[PDB]
Parts: sequence; C-alpha cells; structure tokens
Amino acid sequence: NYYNLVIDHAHGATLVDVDGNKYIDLLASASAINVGHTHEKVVKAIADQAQKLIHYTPAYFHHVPGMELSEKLAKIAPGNSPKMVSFGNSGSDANDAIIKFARAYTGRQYIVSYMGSYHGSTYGSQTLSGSSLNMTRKIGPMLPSVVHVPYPDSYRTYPGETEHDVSLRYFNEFKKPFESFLPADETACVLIEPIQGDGGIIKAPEEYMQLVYKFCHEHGILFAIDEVNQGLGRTGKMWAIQQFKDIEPDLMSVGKSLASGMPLSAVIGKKEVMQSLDAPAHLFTTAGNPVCSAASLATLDVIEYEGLVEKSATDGAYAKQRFLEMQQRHPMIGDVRMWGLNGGIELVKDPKTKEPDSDAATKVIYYAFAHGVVIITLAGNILRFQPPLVIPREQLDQALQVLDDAFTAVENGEVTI
Amino acid sequence: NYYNLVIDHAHGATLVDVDGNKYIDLLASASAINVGHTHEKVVKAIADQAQKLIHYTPAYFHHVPGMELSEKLAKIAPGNSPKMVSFGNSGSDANDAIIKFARAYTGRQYIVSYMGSYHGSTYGSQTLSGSSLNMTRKIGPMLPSVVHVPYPDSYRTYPGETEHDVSLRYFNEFKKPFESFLPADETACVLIEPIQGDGGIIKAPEEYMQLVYKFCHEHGILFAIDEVNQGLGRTGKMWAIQQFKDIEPDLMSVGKSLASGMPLSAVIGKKEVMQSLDAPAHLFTTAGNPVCSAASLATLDVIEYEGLVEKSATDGAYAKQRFLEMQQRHPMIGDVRMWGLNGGIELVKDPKTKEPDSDAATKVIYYAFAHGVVIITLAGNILRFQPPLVIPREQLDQALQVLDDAFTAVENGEVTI
Amino acid sequence: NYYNLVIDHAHGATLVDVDGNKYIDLLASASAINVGHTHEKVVKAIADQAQKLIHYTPAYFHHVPGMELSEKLAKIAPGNSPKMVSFGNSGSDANDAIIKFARAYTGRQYIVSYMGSYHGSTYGSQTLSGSSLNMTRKIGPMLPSVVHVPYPDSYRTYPGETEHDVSLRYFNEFKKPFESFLPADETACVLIEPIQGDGGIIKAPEEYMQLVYKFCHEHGILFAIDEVNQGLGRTGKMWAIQQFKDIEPDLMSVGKSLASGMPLSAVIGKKEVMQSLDAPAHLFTTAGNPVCSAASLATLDVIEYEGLVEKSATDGAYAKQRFLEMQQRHPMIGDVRMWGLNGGIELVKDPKTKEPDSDAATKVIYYAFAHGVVIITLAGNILRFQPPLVIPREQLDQALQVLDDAFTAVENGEVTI
Amino acid sequence: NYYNLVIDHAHGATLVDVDGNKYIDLLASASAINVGHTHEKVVKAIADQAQKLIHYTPAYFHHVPGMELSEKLAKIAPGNSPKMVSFGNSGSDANDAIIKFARAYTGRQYIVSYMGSYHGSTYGSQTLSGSSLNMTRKIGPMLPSVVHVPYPDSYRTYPGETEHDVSLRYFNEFKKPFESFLPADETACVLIEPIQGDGGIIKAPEEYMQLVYKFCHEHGILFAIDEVNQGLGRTGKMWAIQQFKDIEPDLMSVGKSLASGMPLSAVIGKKEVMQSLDAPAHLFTTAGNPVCSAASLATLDVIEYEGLVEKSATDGAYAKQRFLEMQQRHPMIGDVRMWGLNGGIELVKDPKTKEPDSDAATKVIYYAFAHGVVIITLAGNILRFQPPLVIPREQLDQALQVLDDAFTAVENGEVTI
Ligand SMILES: *Cc1c(COP(=O)(O)O)cnc(C)c1O
Ligand SMILES: *Cc1c(COP(=O)(O)O)cnc(C)c1O
Ligand SMILES: *Cc1c(COP(=O)(O)O)cnc(C)c1O
Ligand SMILES: *Cc1c(COP(=O)(O)O)cnc(C)c1O
Repeated sequence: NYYNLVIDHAHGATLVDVDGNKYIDLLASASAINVGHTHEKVVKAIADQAQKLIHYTPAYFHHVPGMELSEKLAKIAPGNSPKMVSFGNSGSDANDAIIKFARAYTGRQYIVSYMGSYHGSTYGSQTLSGSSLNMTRKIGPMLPSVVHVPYPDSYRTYPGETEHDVSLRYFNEFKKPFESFLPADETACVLIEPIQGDGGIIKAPEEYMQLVYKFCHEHGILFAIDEVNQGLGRTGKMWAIQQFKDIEPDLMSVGKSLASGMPLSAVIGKKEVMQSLDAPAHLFTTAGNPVCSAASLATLDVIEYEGLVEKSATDGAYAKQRFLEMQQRHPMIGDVRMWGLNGGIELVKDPKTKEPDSDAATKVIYYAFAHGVVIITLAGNILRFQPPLVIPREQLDQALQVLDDAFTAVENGEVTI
Repeated sequence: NYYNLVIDHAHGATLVDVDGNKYIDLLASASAINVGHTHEKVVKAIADQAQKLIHYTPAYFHHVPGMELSEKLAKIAPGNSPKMVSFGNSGSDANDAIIKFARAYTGRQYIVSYMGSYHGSTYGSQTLSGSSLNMTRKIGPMLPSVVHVPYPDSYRTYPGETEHDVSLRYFNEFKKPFESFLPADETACVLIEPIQGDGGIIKAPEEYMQLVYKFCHEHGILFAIDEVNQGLGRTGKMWAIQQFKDIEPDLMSVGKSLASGMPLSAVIGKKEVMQSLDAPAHLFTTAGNPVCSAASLATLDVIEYEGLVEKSATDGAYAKQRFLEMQQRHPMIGDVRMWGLNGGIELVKDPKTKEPDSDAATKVIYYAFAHGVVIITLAGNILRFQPPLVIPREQLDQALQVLDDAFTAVENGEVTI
Repeated sequence: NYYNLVIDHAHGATLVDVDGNKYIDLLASASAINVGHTHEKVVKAIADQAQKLIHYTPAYFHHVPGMELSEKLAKIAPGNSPKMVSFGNSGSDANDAIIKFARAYTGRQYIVSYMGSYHGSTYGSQTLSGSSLNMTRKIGPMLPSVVHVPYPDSYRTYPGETEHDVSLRYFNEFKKPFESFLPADETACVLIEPIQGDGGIIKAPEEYMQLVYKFCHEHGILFAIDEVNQGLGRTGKMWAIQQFKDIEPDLMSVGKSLASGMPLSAVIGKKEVMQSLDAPAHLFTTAGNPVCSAASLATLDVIEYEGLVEKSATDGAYAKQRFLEMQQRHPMIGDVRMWGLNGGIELVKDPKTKEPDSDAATKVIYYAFAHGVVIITLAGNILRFQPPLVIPREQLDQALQVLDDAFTAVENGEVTI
Repeated sequence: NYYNLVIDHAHGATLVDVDGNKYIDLLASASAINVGHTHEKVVKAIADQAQKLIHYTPAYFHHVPGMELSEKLAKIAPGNSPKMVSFGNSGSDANDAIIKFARAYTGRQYIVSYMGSYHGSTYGSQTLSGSSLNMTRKIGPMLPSVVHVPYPDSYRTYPGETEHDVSLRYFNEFKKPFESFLPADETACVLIEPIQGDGGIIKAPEEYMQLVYKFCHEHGILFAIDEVNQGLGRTGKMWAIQQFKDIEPDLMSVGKSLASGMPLSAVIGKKEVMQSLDAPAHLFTTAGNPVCSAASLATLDVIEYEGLVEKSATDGAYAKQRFLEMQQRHPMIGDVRMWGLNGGIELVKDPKTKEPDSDAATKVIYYAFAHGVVIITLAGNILRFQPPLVIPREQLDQALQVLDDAFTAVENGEVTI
C-alpha cells in the first residue's frame, strides 16, 4: 500500500474505490491489466467456463481451454522453431521452471542473470533477481550456482560514451566471470529481461543484446528471456524481444497480463528443450486452470482484435513526446525512457550530477493520487508509466496534464509528505 | 496425460467427457475438489466477482474479498493464538514461504523435512520433498541446508513392534542428525505432513508427533505443517493436525481445495513469526486474486453450511468399514488406512511378506476406469481414495461396489494391460 | 591445548616433557605415529633429503622420492586394478580430492557419507563429517549435495538382534534416501571409514559392507574409503578395508602415519577415475614435498622390515584379551572393540541400560596421565587405544596395568578432577 | 608434469637435474623458495628437529618451535592490534579457515573475493578463486554464498583513464552487487590479494584499496588479505599490504615461503576474531609440525639476517629498469609490472591493441629453458618473474641476458616448439 486505497470495482483504465471516488490507472497492476479492467469478453469467458468446470489438473485430464491455449501460445511466441508450452500459476514459478528446463536439457548447472532484474518470489526466481536487497536478507542460503552480471545503463555513462561504447563496456563486463571462475561450458542459461521492468524501464542496446545472444549460441548456453512484465503488447510489439533484430529465445517466461490478472503463467520454449521435463515430476495442481485458460484465450483475442499492440506503439510515441516536452520546462526530469505505453520517467536533483531525487518522485505520486491518478515509483526516483493499453486518449491526456501539474507543484514546494 | 481423456464438464463427484461418458471422481483432482465440481455457490461467487473486478494486486490496493478471506482464514486455523496470513498461488509457493518465515524469524538456516513427503515443484518446496515420484533428477543443485528424516511407517514394521515401539524407533532416527552433524540451534524449522498424501496416506502415530513437537519447542525450532492435501475437512476434522492432541503449528501451508481449484494458497502463522519478513520478501502479482478470493469464501461457506467436516468423518468411517470387510474376502488388500474420506488401500502379493503388488494395483485402476470410476495409485501399489466430500451415499456405494468387483476380477486373472 | 604440557622429545612409544617426565603414548598423535616417534630410519631419510632438495612442486619438476613413493603407493593399494596417486598435505584435502575425483569421473553431484564419520577440516571434508556438532556450528552454509546416512552400531541394538539383523536394518536405512529424494544415478560416491575412528572404533559388519559395495557397483556410484586413521597396519592388516572380503575401492584417502606425521597425504584411485582431473586445476604447492616423500618411503620400509602389520595383529589380539579380562572384574566396561592395536573401550553406567559414563571416562584418563600414560576419550565415554605399532611388550603391559589400576580407583571414588 | 625433467638437487637459485645440467630458477616453486634452495640455516634446523621430535599434534601437547613461531608470527604481522595465529598445512586450508573465522565472528554468510584471484584447491578456497588456470570444471556445486568482483586492471584501460579514474570505476563495480542482490549486512568478509600473483602480478591502486578498506569498516565486513604468494619480502616490504597506507587486515593467510616449501601455513588475525573458532572443531593433525615449524623459524631468521626485504626492493627496482630497457628494443613487451623481485612481463601482438600474445610467451619460455633458465607464464601471455630473493647479481644478469636473447630469437622467428 501507498495510500490505503480499497478498490470496489474497475473498468478499462478507471478504478472506483469503496466510497465511489474515481482514478485513472497508470499502473495496470504492474502490467497485468494490458486489456483494461473487467473487459466484457474476459468476464463472459470466466463466467461461461466456471459454469462447466472450475478445475481439473490438466495432467490427469485434458480440458478444451488448456489445449486451445497451449496451441495458440506456441504459435504467437517469437521465432519459427517448433515450440511447446508448460503452464504455471505465476511469473515466479515460470522462472523457476526455466532454471529446471535449462539444467535438465543442457546437463549444466550455472545460471546467469542480471543485477537490477526481477524474476519473482519463489526460491529459484528470487535468487535470479537483483532488484531488492530485502529479497535476499534473512532467508539465505539461496539457490547455488547463480551468477549476476550488470545490465547496461544508458543514462549514467562515462564522459563521451556512445551507444556502441556502452554496449562494448557492458559486454566486456558480461565476459569477465566467463574468463575467470565461471565455465561457459557449465552455464545452462542466461536469463534476460529485454527491457528491465522493476529495474527502471531500462532497455539493453541492440548491439549489446546481439553480443550476448551470439555468445550463448557459440557456447551452447540457452538464451532465455523474461517477458512477464514487458510482453503481450506492452512495448508496442507483441514481445519485448521483438524490439531487437532476429532473436528467438530458447526459453521465454510469460505471466501477468496473460489471463488479465487471473493466476496463469507459461514457459514457452523450443520443442527439444521442453521435452527434457514433464509431469508428474514437474507439476502445479492449479496451473493451467480451465477458468484462467478461458480468461487467457479471451484476453489474447482482445489484444489482437482491438489492435492493442499497434495502439501501445502509437500512444507510446505520443506519451514519449509529451514527457520530452515536459522535460524542457521541468529540469527535474533527468531521463525519459519509453518503448510503447511503457515508461520510466527518472527524476534527478541536477542534470549534470544525475543524482537520484526520490523525495520529488514520491511527491509527484502523492500529488497525482490527490488529483485522481494512480502512479507509483521504481528504484526510488523513477515514475513507472504502464497504463492499460486500452486507455482512451481523453483519459491519457487527463493523466498527463495531472503529471505536468504535479511537476509544477513540486517545483513550487506545494506538496508535502 | 494420465487418462488420455478430454473432460467436458463436471458437477459434484460426477465427471463427463467430450462424448458424454460419466465417471465417479475418487481423485477430486488431488483433493483440490473437496466441495465438489462446479458448486452452485462457488460458480456464482466467481461470476459475480469477475463482473466487478477481475484483478488488482493486493500489495498495492486492497479489495473486500481478499480482506474478508484473510480474516476468515486467520479465524479457522488450528489453535487459539492470533494468526497472520500471506497469500500465494500454489501449495509450492506457500511451502517456499514457510522456509523464508522460519529462517527470518529464527535467524537459522537448516530446514528438516521428511522422506516420502510432497511439498511442491519450486526450488524451495521441491528440495523439501521426498517422494520418488517428484524427485529432482537433472535439476540440481537444490536449496542448501535441507536434511531429510524418515516418516513413521506403521505397516512394514519389525516383528512384535507396537505403535509405541514404532514411535520410539522413528524418533530415534529423527534425533540422529541432531546428534551428529546437524546442530539443533541452527535448525529453523521442521516441516511435516500430519498425514502424508503422496506418501500413501500415512499418518504419524500420536506419540511420535508429540515427541517431535516437544523437541522443536525445547530447541526453539519452529514446528510447521503442510495442510495442502489433508486440510479443509479432508480428514474429518478441519485440519489433519487436529487428529492429534493440542498441537498448534507455528506455520501452516494451505492450498488445493482452498478456492475450489482456482489458484490460491496461504501461509497461516503465529503473528510474531509472520512479522519477521516484509514482502517485497514474499509477493506474487496474482496471489490473493479477488475472483479466486471470492471463490474461496464460497467454498469455506459450503464446508460450514453442508457440514462437510462431519460428513467426511461419517463417510470416512463407513468407507473404512467397507474396505475392512473387502479385506476379509480379498487377501490382496494388505492394509486399509482411512482418516475421513481419505484412504490408502495398499495391495500386496502375500499378507506376511507385504511385498508390493504394483501390477494388481494397475489392473484395479484399469477395471475401475472401464467401469465408470476414476481412481489412481500412489507408490505403484497403493490405491488412493479421495472423493469430493459432497459425494452422495448412492454414488459412494456404486464406486465401492465397482472396487469390490475389481478385486474379484484381478484375483481371477480377468484383467489384462 | 588438551594436556597443557610441553613435549621436548620422543622416541618409540615414549614421550618426554621439558621437565624430563616420561609418558607411554597410547594416542600416537591420533594414529599418525604408527612407526613410533623419531624412528632412526625416518630421521636419516629426512636429513639426507633436506641436504639435496627441501622442496620443488612436483607439478613443475619431478623429484626421485615423489616418483618412487607414487609407484610404491600404487602397488600396495588394495586390489589388482591399475592405480594412480595424487598427493596432498592432509587427510582433509585428500577427502576434498575424493569429492572432486568422484564428481569429475561420474559427472554426478551427490556425495553420501556417514553420521559419526570424521573426514577432515576443510569445507569439503568437514561437510562429509558427522562427529562433532561444533564442526558445523556458525560456519555454514556447507558444501551442497551431501547426504548423511547412519553407520551400523553393533553395541546399542534392539533386543534379540543378530549381526545379520543389524546389517539388514542399517542397509535398509542406507537405502531410504535413494528410495525417496536421492537419485542413485546422480550420486557420485559413498565415502566410508571401514572402521570409524573418531566415531568410537566402530566396525561395519561384513554383510553390511558387502551390501553397500554391491549397491555402489550396481548403480555406478564410486565406492570410496577413508583409511587416514585406520590404514598403514593399524588394524593388523595393511588396510582396514582388507578386514572385509574382496573389496577394492575406487578411491582411498591415506594420511597421518604416511610420513611419520610430516604433512603428506594421498588419494589412491583406479586409473580411469584419477585421469578425470589433474594439475594445474587440482594442486597444492607443498604436496608431495621431497623431504616428506623420503620420510614416507622410510616409514613404509619400517612397516615392512619390522613386520608391523603382523605385530599390530598379534599385540592387538593380546590387548583385546587383556581388556576382556579387565571387563569381567570392572562392570563399568560395557564394550571392548579391538581390531589390531586399535581399540575402543566403551564405559557405561550400567551393563543393561548401556547409558554412557563420560564422568568415569575422563577420570580414567586423568588417573592414567598422573601415572605416566597418555590416552584420550572419544564421544565422552570411550577410551581410545592406538599406541605406536612398535610399542615394546614391556611398555604395553605397563600401560595396561595403569589402566586396570585406573578402573579400580574410579570404582572406589579415589579420583578427583 | 610441466618440464618433463627430474630435479636431483638445488642450492640458492640454481637447480641441477639427474643428468647434471644446471638451471637458473626464476620460478622459486611459485614463490615457496624466497630464501633460496637448501639454505644451510634451514637444512640444519630440519635435521636437528627431526632427531628430537618428528611430530606431535600441537592441539594435544605444545612443542617449543610451534610456540616460538606462533609468537614471532603474531609479532611481525602488519598493524598494532593484538593477534592470534592458527596453523595449517597449505595456503588452501588457511583460506578455508579465513572463511570459517569470518562467518563465525560476524554471524554472516557471504564471502566476496576477486576475479583473477587464486586462493587454493580445497572446496572453500577454490570457490573463492577466479583464475582461469584453476577453473572448477566438473567439480561443482561449489561453496554457496560467494560473490566475485573484478580486480582493478591498470593496463587495459579506457582512453584517457588515470589511476584515479581506474580506482573509481573498479570501486563502482565493487558496489554494484551490494546495490542489487548482496546485502552488505550479510557479508562476512572481503578477501583480497594486495597484489594478485596468479592473476599476472596485478597491483590494486592505493585509492581503490582505501575505498574497499573503508567500505568494509563502515559495514562491519571483515577485511581479509591473502599473502601466501606476495608475503615474506617478495614485494620489497615484509607484506604486500604494507605497499599501502595504514591498512591492518582482520585476517591474513600466510604460506608457501613460510617454511622454505615444507608444508606449513597460518591464518594471522585480530585476537577477538580468532577466538570465535577453537579446536577440536577446527584442526589439522599435521599442521604446525615441529620440523616444519623449525624450518620456518630458520627461514624467517634468514629473511631478517640477510636483509632480504631490502634486497628484493633494490634488485626489483633494478630488474624493472632492465625490463623497461628491454621493452624499448622489444615492442612485444606490452607492460612491465614489478614490485620487488616480483614481476609480470606482459607480451602483446601490438602496443595499441594490447592483444595477448600467448604464442610469443610460450616460445620465450621454451628458448629460456633450452638455455638454462626456468621461467613459466601466467594467463597465457605474461612472463612471471619470481626468483629466490637470494639470487646473486651475477646470476640475475645471466638470466636477464638469456631473456633478452629470447625476445630477439622469437622476433626473428628462430623458435619453433
Ligand atoms: C512481476 C514479475 C515476475 C513475477 O511474477 P509473479 O506473477 O508476481 O510471480 C517475473 N518477472 C518479471 C519481469 C516481472 O515483472
Ligand atoms: C499438491 C501438494 C502441494 C503443492 O501444491 P501445488 O498447488 O501443486 O503447488 C504441497 N503439499 C502437499 C501435501 C500436496 O499434496
Ligand atoms: C584425522 C582424520 C582425517 C583428517 O586428517 P588431517 O590430516 O587432520 O586433515 C580424515 N579422516 C580420518 C579417518 C581421520 O582420522
Ligand atoms: C599458491 C597460493 C595459495 C594456495 O597455497 P597451497 O599451499 O598451494 O594450497 C593461496 N593463495 C595464493 C595467493 C597462492 O599463490
């Protein structure tokens, strides 16, 4: 909680509290609500399925929604290699499964993940994460044979560094463990967020990603991606990895928006990799639930038929220009990062020092809340802008104007915590 | 897939495939269906909630169903100490949370669990597990600082051993790591299933359980229980741990039946233990989902209103009697174990050698399936008996008669694989 | 410090402090002094080699003592298979090397060792150990993928158990992990002390050892032995494993007496196992030191020339009968375990309860010390009897008389701590 | 075996093989032989002790050389805080002990060590290591809760980077894991080579070292140093850490040259840190061997009496000039690093690209060997220069001229393997 709000109902990008007050949702429940709240087609799909079968573990009997969803997810995944899908409940358990699939297929034990990453809260995925110290404190020891590498930062760079220089420097950092203590032939996979979500909406440069991808292929390391936050149209392409040229992951984790916030996740992977493990050795009883699966079928169709991928791209381009214009009048805005309706607005004390301004960031979100918009922060000083992709233009403009007013009010000293 | 069969719809304890064939459910989807399939109150709760709010992450904003469920679960948990509740999506993640809370509260690392145990498929919970069925081939290394001890087997005992002798022998095995390499003062937690589900419906004797509970208290080791399979009325008490005298767990995992097979789980623990961690330390985006929460509220209401606990105790004792009578005519039944509607029928080659007859158990399964009843085996030779608690007596008797006929056909060599 | 006493010099089985006081050594510095203190032939070997070459790391240049010892150790190892040897500095690092060799050769992770065992003090060997709890306390997490099983106890048995029943019970416990959570095809080796040293001079029954050995052969698990305490003639055979019928280990650790207490250890293993790893990957700078190697060549020569294996066998049988006769007069002696000049004298409060009497044990060692004999306890209540193998009969009889007097004085309450 | 030749005898910096061929030693058995081969004072100390007492485990009885050495090591260790010493056999076990002392004193789990480091071949010290030459292939999983950070590289730097810029960039890398997944408050220790030996004779800049030292003190992390290769006058100070301003380590490992290559090591630590662990919990049987202890007393004496600290400083400054002069005529020499008689001469394909030239390096080694000098490489392309500190000027000049001719011959293409 940030402000003790109790939601009674919601539709599209609008939240209504128990009292009747209205809010514009710029969070979409951490990008679980790409399709907007209570989308008519998803509600109906949930209702109709519940009438027939609430649950049977698909490992004992197939159900139609699970069969249909498994085929479809295999189709829409990036690349042309034959795919298989394994269902879970959460992004967390999907990233735990990624570790399992990679170890079992390769016969290798080490996993490489990123500082700044967030992969979930189960013991495997929580070890991979590098987003929060409180995810390691008191609960160790963690999963063995996990190595963290730094994710490329395009904002706080060295003087005179180009995109090319940053890519090379961070790739050299990527190689350092492999040239010292970490055998590449013993690394099962690299797990990467094509754009880091919780880390602050940070996109790896094209050249950096191509270097890692090639490194993996050349050493027989699996290239895995986490699309749990950045997938299903969020970046203005179906998959965040499609922001890069011709990269097909060996394993991909999908969650959050998948079933409009119903607990469903998937690992989608190359056929051969996915066949190294199955039920009943790896299984979640309520995973691939038929009600959740019907919910997902409807939400996937909504993304396609309402053109939400295209809308995220064009609205994202627009929101990027609006925030850039705001940056010209508000020097507290240090960096505008936007790929689709998917933004990190980084607030700094000074543009030259780039020193984080967590105080100002919290004031903005407090102002916004008092003026009917829900927005939160990342890593202290970064506003996350991830509204449902269905957000009508009038509501988007309304929210942007509140944010512009927030910046002015924080400048004048008119906001207190 | 176990049955290679597509389920179309289901109600109560009757399953209907895509060709209209009817089946009596003696599996209840691994005891996730205590309240029976598509219960009228649960379907309505799901459909009504979906219309208002499909999802918002409870870590940002509260919703009424989640808050009400949190209160109700704290109230119905065993013991009189004030509890806190932490939601997840799966039993697996609830067991991961137990490791976290125990380690955080005690400041110790080691977790003790049992051989034969099943706790889930994430990296924490699957380390704790000890069923041959869900073993960790190809996926290691697992979570460090986990020791397995043997679970008391009251069937294959040494000649002349009483329940007293069994309790003492197994408690002596329990103490052996603590008297060698495992420091009691560095063990955070002992986690036990009060009755082992996947292990074969095996109940720890009263005296063994008291000895462990006391050992934990004397050394400041938390005593945790897994009620994911055996909870919510399955044993003919609300919780399996209530089959024992005056035992309040520090930590308890709950799942499967909690929300009628909708993905929801909980860790319910003593207030002090639960306060040792933050969250972000333990959070899932879709955990405590309002549709799932409303479904759970309704299944809990059904357990109360239809007196399902008492019905489980009553039908359980009936089913025990019935199988005991069958045992008198079919010496292939080596052991009848039953606490509530919750039975392990163990098949053997000879009454004295107690050699497992996995082939005979396979043949019973086939016969039952060919005759309209769904039942599975555990450990090859144990028939597991876990119908929905709502199973009408008429249907229970039908299933029981099919089982009787299966034993007859198997004796006479009339079933072929 | 155990005795709080400065040794000036020593020879054979006699120790001399800085005051001139003489002691009979029944410890032989934890069996590192099989050949007796300052043996003339060993002293000469040390001095002559120190004038030629104190050290060069044999991984850069070979030296003649190292090459000769390497061939000698390959030849005297139990069995007929071609062997190779790898040198270390301590028993501990030899056991660390066993883990390495087994994991490297098999491509598997898990190591099985015994409760009650002692393998050393480095992170690998100390994880495998299971005697002192202090050895795990405060220093975790330890090496992952290690499982401890119980070592067969022939003294505190169930009423009416034969040696056959003991072997079968303990072999059943051995198998329990493999039938639950531990995959046999993922375990690299079993490390076993053929007689447990620090465990209390406990010998696995023949039948037990055969069952484990066969289990290992059948599953491709390496069968590894620790001969650091019990090797080099201590049991009245060259190797403790030779007390068993036709067992050739895949790997064997040797230390302590190898170089008369100079730091030198070895792993002796089958050729194909030993070639799975080499220097410079696995290497200790001062391992295979030419002075230590010359000392070792000399001590091995003494064992042969003075017939110390047979002398241990015949003096050990004599000493066993002496302790058996003491036992008749002194009921505090519950168990006499003795194989060669290698004994555990177990002290108990009552012969039927077998309750440990640590108090009587420490009083015996106090009396012995005040009367010119050095002897210590294991596990509180067991007198450890391991004199140098060269101990003259007159001196052995002298020490045995003091112990008889000690037992009489402890009975009469004449000893105050 | 590196050279395929058998050493028969050696004295000072000259080695003689079995055929009578003389070699000048620029390896000194990886810096185990600081005081020169078979030094008269050390040979005599070995022989004289061997006559009195070859061994007794000093945990049972004190011996005089062990007592004197313990006092002398506590005295000559850097800084003015009271120290305690714990003996081992090898640098590997001393570094394993460092982990143990740090975890036990702090009650924290995590250990930070460096890429490019070498700390030994036991499971603890080998996990900490980061030398490609000592990779842990096939032997995992390793010790849990170990994080590697990059060591400052002052040769392959970014354009226009100063020593200051290097110190700040590498300190920024040091902090990255602490700002992502590694809690400072849960890390027990940072272990650092003041100059990395096996890493290629790489010295951390003063400013970097002060930053790490300060960070450790401010977070309650123990600051540990490894002086096994770089201690005992090798750098031209007694300890390599004395190359830096006012740094007193909490823990220091010492070995290799400590007893002229006899197996002996020590952890020297602040008194309150060392008291956290005891014996018999932590103990090696043959550690602090009296013959080894006597050898060490004599080598320490030679270091003082022959003024070898000063000799290394002035011969090293001389050797740096000679190699710098060679660099002028031989552009294949990319970098000359030298602190005492202790150098890394790095060979490259081109002065601007700095591409490593391993082929040129192995050819130089081969030529040198063919003309009577012993020298090896590190990291493929770095000539390592560590002769005994006693090397007479005439012999040094002789060896330096052979190296000069080697560069000439490789340049002209006259060397083939
Ligand atoms: C939220 C998130 C997860 C974990 O998903 P849950 O459903 O909360 O377990 C994993 N990866 C990324 C990138 C996320 O944003
Ligand atoms: C099935 C089960 C679990 C795990 O639940 P999932 O929802 O399948 O993760 C945990 N414990 C027990 C006793 C179980 O039967
Ligand atoms: C003492 C001992 C060790 C360890 O030897 P160190 O040389 O003290 O490291 C290993 N195994 C056994 C059986 C021992 O008695
Ligand atoms: C050689 C070395 C060690 C290990 O010493 P051993 O005696 O070979 O175990 C540790 N640290 C450094 C810096 C070394 O050079």
